[PDB]
Amino acid sequence: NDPSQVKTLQEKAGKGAGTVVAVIDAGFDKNHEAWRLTDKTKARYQSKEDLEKAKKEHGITYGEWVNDKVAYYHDYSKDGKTAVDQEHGTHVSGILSGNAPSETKEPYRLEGAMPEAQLLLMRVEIVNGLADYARNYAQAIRDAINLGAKVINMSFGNAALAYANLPDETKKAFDYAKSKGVSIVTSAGNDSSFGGKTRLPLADHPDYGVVGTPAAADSTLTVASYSPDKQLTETVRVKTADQQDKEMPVLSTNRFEPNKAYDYAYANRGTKEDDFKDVKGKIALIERGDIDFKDKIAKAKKAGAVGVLIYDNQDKGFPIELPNVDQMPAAFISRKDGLLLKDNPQKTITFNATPKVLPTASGTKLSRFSSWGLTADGNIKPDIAAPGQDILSSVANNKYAKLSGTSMSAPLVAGIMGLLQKQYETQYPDMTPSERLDLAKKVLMSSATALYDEDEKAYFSPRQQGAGAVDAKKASAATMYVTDKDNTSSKVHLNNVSDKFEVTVNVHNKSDKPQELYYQATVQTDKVDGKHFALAPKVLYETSWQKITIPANSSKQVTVPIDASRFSKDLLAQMKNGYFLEGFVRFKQDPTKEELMSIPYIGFRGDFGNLSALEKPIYDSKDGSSYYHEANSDAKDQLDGDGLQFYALKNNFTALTTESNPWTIIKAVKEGVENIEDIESSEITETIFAGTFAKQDDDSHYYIHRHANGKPYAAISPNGDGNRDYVQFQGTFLRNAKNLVAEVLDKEGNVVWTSEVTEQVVKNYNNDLASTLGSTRFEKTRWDGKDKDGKVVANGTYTYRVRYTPISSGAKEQHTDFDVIVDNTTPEVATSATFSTEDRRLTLASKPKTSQPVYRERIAYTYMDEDLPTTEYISPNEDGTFTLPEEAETMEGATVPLKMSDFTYVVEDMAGNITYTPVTKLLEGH
Amino acid sequence: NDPSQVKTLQEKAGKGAGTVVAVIDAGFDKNHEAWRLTDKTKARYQSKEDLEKAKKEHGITYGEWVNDKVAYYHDYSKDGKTAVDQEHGTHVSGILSGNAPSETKEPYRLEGAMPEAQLLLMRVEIVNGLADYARNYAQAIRDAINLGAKVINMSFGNAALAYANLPDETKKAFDYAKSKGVSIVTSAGNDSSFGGKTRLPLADHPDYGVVGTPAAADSTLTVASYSPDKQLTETVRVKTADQQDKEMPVLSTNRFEPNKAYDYAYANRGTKEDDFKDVKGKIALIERGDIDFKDKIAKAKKAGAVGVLIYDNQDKGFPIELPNVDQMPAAFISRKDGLLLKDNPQKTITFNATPKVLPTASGTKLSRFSSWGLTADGNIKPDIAAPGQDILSSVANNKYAKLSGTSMSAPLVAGIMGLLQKQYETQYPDMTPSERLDLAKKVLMSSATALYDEDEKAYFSPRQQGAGAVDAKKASAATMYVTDKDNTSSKVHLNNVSDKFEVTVNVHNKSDKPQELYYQATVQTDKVDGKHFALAPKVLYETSWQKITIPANSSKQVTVPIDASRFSKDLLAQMKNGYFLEGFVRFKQDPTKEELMSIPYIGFRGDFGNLSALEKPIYDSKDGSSYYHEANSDAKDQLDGDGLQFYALKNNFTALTTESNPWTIIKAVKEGVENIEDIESSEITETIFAGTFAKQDDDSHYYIHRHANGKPYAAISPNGDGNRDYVQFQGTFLRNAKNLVAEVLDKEGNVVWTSEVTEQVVKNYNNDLASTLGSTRFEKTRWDGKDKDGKVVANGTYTYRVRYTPISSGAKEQHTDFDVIVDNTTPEVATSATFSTEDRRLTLASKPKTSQPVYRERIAYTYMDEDLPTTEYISPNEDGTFTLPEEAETMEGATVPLKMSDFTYVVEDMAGNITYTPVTKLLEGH
Ligand SMILES: [Ca+2]
Ligand SMILES: [Ca+2]
Repeated sequence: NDPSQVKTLQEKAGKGAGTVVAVIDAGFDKNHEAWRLTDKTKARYQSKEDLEKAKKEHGITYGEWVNDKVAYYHDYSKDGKTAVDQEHGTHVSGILSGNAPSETKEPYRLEGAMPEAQLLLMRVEIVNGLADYARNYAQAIRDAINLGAKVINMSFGNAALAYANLPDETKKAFDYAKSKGVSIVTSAGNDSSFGGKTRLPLADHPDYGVVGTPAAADSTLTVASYSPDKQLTETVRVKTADQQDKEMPVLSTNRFEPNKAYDYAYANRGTKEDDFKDVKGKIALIERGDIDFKDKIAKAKKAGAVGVLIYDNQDKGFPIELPNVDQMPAAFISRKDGLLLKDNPQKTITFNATPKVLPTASGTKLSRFSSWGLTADGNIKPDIAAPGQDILSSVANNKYAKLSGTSMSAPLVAGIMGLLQKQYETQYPDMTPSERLDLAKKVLMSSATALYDEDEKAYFSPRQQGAGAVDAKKASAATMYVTDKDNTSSKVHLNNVSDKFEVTVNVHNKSDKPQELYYQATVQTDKVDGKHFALAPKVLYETSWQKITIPANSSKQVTVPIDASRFSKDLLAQMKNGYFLEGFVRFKQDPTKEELMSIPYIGFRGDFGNLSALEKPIYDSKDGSSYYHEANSDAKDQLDGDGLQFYALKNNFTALTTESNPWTIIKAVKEGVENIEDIESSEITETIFAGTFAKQDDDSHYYIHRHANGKPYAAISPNGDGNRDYVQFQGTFLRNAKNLVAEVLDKEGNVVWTSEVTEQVVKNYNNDLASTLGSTRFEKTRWDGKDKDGKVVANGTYTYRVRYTPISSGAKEQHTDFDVIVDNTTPEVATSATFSTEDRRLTLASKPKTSQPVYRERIAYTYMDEDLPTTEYISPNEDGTFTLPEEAETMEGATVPLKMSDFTYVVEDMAGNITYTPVTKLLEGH
Repeated sequence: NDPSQVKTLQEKAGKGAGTVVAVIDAGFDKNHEAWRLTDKTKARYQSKEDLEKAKKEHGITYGEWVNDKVAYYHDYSKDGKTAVDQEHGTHVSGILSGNAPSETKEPYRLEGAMPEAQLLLMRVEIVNGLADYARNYAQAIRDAINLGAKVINMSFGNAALAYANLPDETKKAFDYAKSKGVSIVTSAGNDSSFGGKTRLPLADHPDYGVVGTPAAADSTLTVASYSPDKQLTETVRVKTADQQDKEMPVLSTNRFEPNKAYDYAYANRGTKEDDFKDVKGKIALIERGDIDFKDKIAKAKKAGAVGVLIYDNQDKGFPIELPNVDQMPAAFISRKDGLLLKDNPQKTITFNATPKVLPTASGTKLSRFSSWGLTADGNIKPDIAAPGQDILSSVANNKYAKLSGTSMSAPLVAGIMGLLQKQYETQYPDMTPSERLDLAKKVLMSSATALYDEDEKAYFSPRQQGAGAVDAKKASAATMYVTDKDNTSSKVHLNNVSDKFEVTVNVHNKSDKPQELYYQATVQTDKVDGKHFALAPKVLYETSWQKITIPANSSKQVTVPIDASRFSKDLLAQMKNGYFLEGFVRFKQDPTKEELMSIPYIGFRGDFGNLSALEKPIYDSKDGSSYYHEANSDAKDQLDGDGLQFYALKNNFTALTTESNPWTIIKAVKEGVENIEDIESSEITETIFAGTFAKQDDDSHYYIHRHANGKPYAAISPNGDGNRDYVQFQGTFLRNAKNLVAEVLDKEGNVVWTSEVTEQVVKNYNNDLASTLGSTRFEKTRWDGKDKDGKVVANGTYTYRVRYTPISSGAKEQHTDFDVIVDNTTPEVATSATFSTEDRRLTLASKPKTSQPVYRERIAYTYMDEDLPTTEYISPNEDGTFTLPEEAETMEGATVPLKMSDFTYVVEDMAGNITYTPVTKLLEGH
């Protein structure tokens, strides 16, 4: 079980004896290691003393020690009250103790290729700001270096750091690590597509990679994990009708009885009752689907119980780790096999205690949601891929299956590069540590082999696999390597390209003899599924092999012309705003032999820098829906606001917000009332969307109102009463942006106001409280209807303009305009009315006169129901009169008499201008 | 225009000169009344002096003289701030003045058939309780009598008095008027069917009459209003194709210019532009429907129409008073006339100046929603019917069209009887005022002609028209009359009856000659439309005419056998809980001549007294719906409670209520924080329905949960924490009841607790804030889980029984049972847990162990989003662990870090037993 083939490298450079490896994480509780045994004490840090002395010569104070292997374990971001289990048995169990064996099924460790090296475990977590988490991290790596690690494995715990802007103490640490030839290695990420695992990016928005690691943290290598076409797995033997044994892969939760002969009974999907017809003593065989695992396992235990065998309902699916439901032993198996047992004559099986490396149902596979990413300048983010168990966990959370068993992929590559760099210390004695680190990185990427997606008959995108799957055997034997034209990077980025472009790479031959090679370039784009990217590769073509010879101790450039014009029409119909044209320039000794070297390249057929950064306003949605917001069918322009209880996860789209303030609160303020919190009325101040209005006869909903031209009726009355006084920008950003600023322009076109600027905008790549919500409200963009250093603007129509710039180099500034009406005209309403006691009808002396059309004209009254205030509203009759009830009924059956003094006439216009008048006032003499 | 034919009675008894007519009402502002004139000041009261003298002799210190007509006026309920105009113009415009002429199309007014009588106007209104209202009313009639009334018209303004229990004072007042031969007449009401004009009564609940006037009133006569087959009306004329003039009825709002030819154009229903294309300068002819009148008119005016003619979409509809929209002339016409105009080649019309008596489109008609009513003992409520303009108003309110122009019907009858009683002063010299009144009532009702409903080929139900339509001519000329078997009443009620029964009535011959007549009985029931009563009659059959001779000056009993067994099968299929068998015993001097006398009778084929008084609990609705509540298709079990803001008109059905109290408040109370609306949490105490629960992963709705037996999962944890501590009865009563009481029985059938009694229950005859809600919450029935001695009852299952008794005589007590489990077992939960800083999961050591099944098992935390606390909940993963986030994001894109001290483990079972433990507590070094 050696996928990356490190054997030859170890034979050549060793296994890390006398070396030190640093591992920085949020925690190491899940040791994975059997609390990692020990070794063969033959080099450095052989005792507390050994540590202390060095640790003191280097000016280090907080150093610890845990035994051999783990020669260090200081805890940064310490203060915060920690209580693992029993605290190592209460003070290390009276000093000297602590251990936990077992490492079954796990093929790789926290060293991969350097198992005989000591570890420096530095725990670092976010406690009191990223800025301080960053400084700890920087110190955490400077100490590793001063402690002599040469190899550092970094993980940022529970992410949420995507696009974070940390202090320069961080980048400073990285530069220093680079200067000393120390490698910093991190993981590429398993949830890297815009929208998250529960969604797919839209085909017209190709900028969908989400980089989890902050730019400042430029690690030596970012590595993606993948599942090889074969893996070390537990198994279960079965006898087929033809009378023969068939050993199959299985993932089990809870342990079965080693070597038995369990009987098994099919139960469909366990969604019905007759499904577990028996199961009496039979293991429940169930197909995945319709309902969740927890239930399948529970229903199985109800009946016969014993154990269960759930089989995937997807062909090339990853093995799923079942939940532990009442110690119930549950194992997961591929679909193929599942369908095999469902027909096997002898419904009997045996669980082998011998893990065996067998083919995988998935075959060579990278999760469709993993690694996707581009750097600010156009380079693909991931550098290389490495093997991992890659199992989908059904218990990471209750929202989606989280990819698991990938944490050991980056460390594997780290170990391999440490050994290769070591190999170079003897192979190229004159090189400095930095130079050896650079060479090792270039060779590792060049020699890495491009993974193939059999399922799509295409290579996995370099945006996912980087330069390819690490191959230690090739790296160690490598006497040549390929870089881009600049001779600095091991990846090529072309930025914007037309249908015809050239890819030029440089082959560096370090051997004393010329080398003959064959080269080709593969060309591919993205696969689309309707209006969404499928997150799968789409091969276009590959060039036919060309021969070239590189003279001894020299380098030669290779240029491969590419022409994908014949695919333009079809591809544009699927991805109208452009698409990627990417691939690999591959080299071989002979076209029939295996890939010797490969370097990835990527171009964008369009103008990537200028792709739209903001999702259009929901007002513009012909459907009423948006990427993160579902519309209400059977409700044209319904667009409720925050309501009485806001849900951060709802209404996440581009729009303008404003506030609704009921006349009751407005009046309470104009009077005195300090409290207002317990006023005898049921309405509250609410945040709503501009352009939306409640119905005359409220129905608890707000609706978008539009002008004859289709634009939303946005209007404010900046008169300080809090009712629709301002508009504020809320946006769903599809791409990162900078310098977001709002400005207001009058009819002429003059800028009368400019907001403060929001330096950085982070795209809304998900809609989750733990990472980022689907939209963001920008308070600095709020416009209260006033001009630059001045007063309220004059009534009229204005242009509320939101400006923002994509971060891509040279990107043009983008903007979205909203027409906003300003109007502070108080409504003119009747000064008198008459009331018919026989008719209970109030007749106003005249209709309301407002500058903006009438929004609502009602008669309000409030009555108590069990100390619970309730404000009722009366709409006008067809002739403009209002009928006033003589009473209101309580839910308990009590009659509440109503008098003229209980009623208040309220008129509100579209801009929120409002006037309220006691009906007694209208009736009195004049 | 004398539909009641009062001509012959007047030219034999006069027109009320020298008499006094009293009118008690809530107002008179609408009272047109041709006041001022009297053309013979030789009335009972000449000048203020004669009046002031009269009231001085009867201890009346209040009241004032006005006009030679209206010799007395007074407001028995001043104080409370009630303003009219400007005091007639600052003290009756200089003291002693006035004028407000404006009456047309009306052949009737106050005083009725006694235009020469003086008036006594008593203004009474509900002001500070119905008790004060009652006294004020009793006093008003007392003053009326002493001032020499003889006739008293009573109007209770805007009721909401249905089934009100007024003081024994009011009754004494009536008994006094009765003893003085003073008749008190009142209207039968135009909205008398269960559920209101907006609904229809259900066919399986035949007790659907709603009596608006309090029982402790009992007028001399309760008058129903009806539209005759011809009415005085303004008209319009058109030239038909035969070249002749066609004059048709019209009801106009605002005014068209008389004798001026107007062109008109058809606009369909005016529900779509282009409809008004050829309308400019013409009258828009528009059909009723789809949109409201106001909009059809506004659209017409915008299109340049000079007025509109709206025609009915109903064939026998009442004319409709159109709304005044910007003074637009608007006239309403029948369907037939509208179709005639639409199809007329010469589209020119002229509005005539002189009104005219013309056939009505409705024909003889009683509103389908009017009069329905029975008294407690089973008598039909209405006594007689009288003509009115009966016009539907589209501006009375904004929910339904209100029948108008019925106010003069009762006063008309009052005047007729006043005259008949005067007539009896001469003939029948020794009778006493009391005996004259009783004879007048008998003759008036016997003489009344049973109205025929041509549309249904059946007589209108006696429950609507009483003894028939008043006919002063037959009344005045009558020398005979029929009464029930006794001589007490002029109405017959048989209570419960089988298919075969007989009706016996007494004919009284006051003549000196033998009288030969023919008689028969009509038999009818209710017309049904699917699941509802159509509020229309269903004729069954009429008996063959039989002969009888009544000797001079004597009485003779007449019996008519009724056999409707032939119809039971069908009728029972439509009205399964029984149906009425009613009709009239009619008398003629010749089967081919007109009706001379008729007396109504009514029986109920079934057991009326024991009809179900309470709608079954919503839990039992297969649909999820009830009479006043529509279920949610797609979720029959959804049953939300009051929520964040209760709606008096929603969720009105029979059920049990309880309360939900979040742990945050339970904790805040258990600790001691005064003022609960300050706590840093978003949830609040909510009223919900027992048997309902939120989902583990809250979706903002509550759902009914049921035991396997199908009963709602009603459970309480009587431990004083406010969370599901009690159950309270909420009922939608279909019939009035008395002595409502709740009791709880243990498994043994023993009563362990009894609630206070709720003496009277008024049926929920509507779902309207101004009259009655669709259900009533009975707080006295609240059970907090304690027994008769304040001791919390033991955990177990109990029967929450609600008992109540219909008001019908002999009715058995009915009851509804609800199974309620009581369980105060505190949940037992893990006391320790381990948290993985790596996986981010919190693993609990054990449990949860609860007595009742688990309701919700969650981890909560609250963060701020702009000084707005928001409590978030995390559900467990499929293996029982919980994943805890590191941060929460604000809507403004800010990061709110989360630490262990922020999380709380909360366990709640089905009875509301709950436990909450800080996650830090569970971690507390174990
Ligand atoms: Ca305002
Ligand atoms: Ca409780």
